[PDB]
Amino acid sequence: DTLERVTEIFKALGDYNRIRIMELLSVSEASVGHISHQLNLSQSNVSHQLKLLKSAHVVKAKRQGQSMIYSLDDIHVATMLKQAIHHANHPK
Amino acid sequence: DTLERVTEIFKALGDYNRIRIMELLSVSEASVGHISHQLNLSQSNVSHQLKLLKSAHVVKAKRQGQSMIYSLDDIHVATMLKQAIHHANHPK
Ligand SMILES: [Cl-]
Ligand SMILES: [Cl-]
Ligand SMILES: [Zn+2]
Ligand SMILES: [Zn+2]
Ligand SMILES: [Zn+2]
Ligand SMILES: [Zn+2]
Repeated sequence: DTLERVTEIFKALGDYNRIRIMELLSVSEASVGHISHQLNLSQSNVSHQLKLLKSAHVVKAKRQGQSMIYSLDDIHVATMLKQAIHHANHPK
Repeated sequence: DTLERVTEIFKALGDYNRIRIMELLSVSEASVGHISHQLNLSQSNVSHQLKLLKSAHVVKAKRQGQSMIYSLDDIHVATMLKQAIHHANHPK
């Protein structure tokens, strides 16, 4: 089950726009409106992707005022992404 | 391009058997024969998955005697996987 859950985590990340969303969130937590604005994605699209990411426990949301603010779920997720980005960058 | 490459990395990991292969390799570097034996996967299957993993630079291979020995590409990959496994395990 552990490895099946890990599989689900990686499957959730296997998408360019979701990676763009994750990366933006690694810079700062954000509302849907802000994510859409920053990434030139529609709010309906962003909401759909976040639902998917949230189901896979890679992003979380908290309520500020009456708005949901999204962030990477926790440090493990942040570390996974930062290490992956770095890995993609260095010479092979 | 960086984020497209990261996308390709995560897409490569989005599979249960490939995760099982990665996890085994995190324990110890291994030949195809050994991976197949340990995971109850066929050698032809294992070879196919490794080609895919290698193309995505998540595993590497070195020659010992006249056999190829596979390992996780490097520490970033190891860290990504270990942090993901841990994330999957802890309470949500
Ligand atoms: Cl869009
Ligand atoms: Cl098989
Ligand atoms: Zn922890
Ligand atoms: Zn690396
Ligand atoms: Zn490094
Ligand atoms: Zn975690």
